[PDB]
Amino acid sequence: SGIALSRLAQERKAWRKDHPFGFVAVPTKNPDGTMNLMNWECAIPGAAGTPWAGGLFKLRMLFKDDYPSSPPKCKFEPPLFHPNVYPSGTVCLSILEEDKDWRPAITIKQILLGIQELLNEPNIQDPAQAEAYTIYCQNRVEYEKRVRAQAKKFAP
Repeated sequence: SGIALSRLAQERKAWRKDHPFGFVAVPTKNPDGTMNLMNWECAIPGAAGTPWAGGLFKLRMLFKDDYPSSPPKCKFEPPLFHPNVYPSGTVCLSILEEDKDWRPAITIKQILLGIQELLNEPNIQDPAQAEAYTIYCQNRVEYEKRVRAQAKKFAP
C-alpha cells in the first residue's frame, strides 16, 4: 500500500530525528533482507520512580495495508502482567481501536507514550486479563509487588 508505506516512511524519519529516551522502534526485515515497514519491533522503558522502573518491555507493532485509516495492533512479546494487556500480549487501549479513539494523525511516538502511560495507570473499566485485573482490585500492594518482579525480570 503506497499510502501506508508513505506514512510509515514519514514516521520512521520523525522517530529517528527525535524520540523519547530509552524507547526503541525499528522496522523489521523480509526474508530477502529488505525493510518491512509493516512490522516494527519496539521497546518501552519503565517510567523512573514507578514500580515499572528498570524494565524494558518489548512489543511488536503490526500495520494493516489500510494504515493510517486503521491503528496498528500492538502486542507485548512476551505477554505482560497488566490489567489491560490480553493473555496474547495484545494491548487494549482506546486509541488503538478504529471504532473508538484512533485518529489517523496519531504518531508512533504518541502510541508508545500512550502505552507507557497505560502501564502505570490501568483502566479498570475494561479489563483484558483476569489475573492482573483481579489482583489490582483486591490488593494493590500485591499488584505492585508483581509489577516490580516483572520489571526486574525484563531488566535490559
